[PDB]
Amino acid sequence: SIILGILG
Repeated sequence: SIILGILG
């Protein structure tokens, strides 16, 4: 995830 910075 681009928003989270983790898990893609």
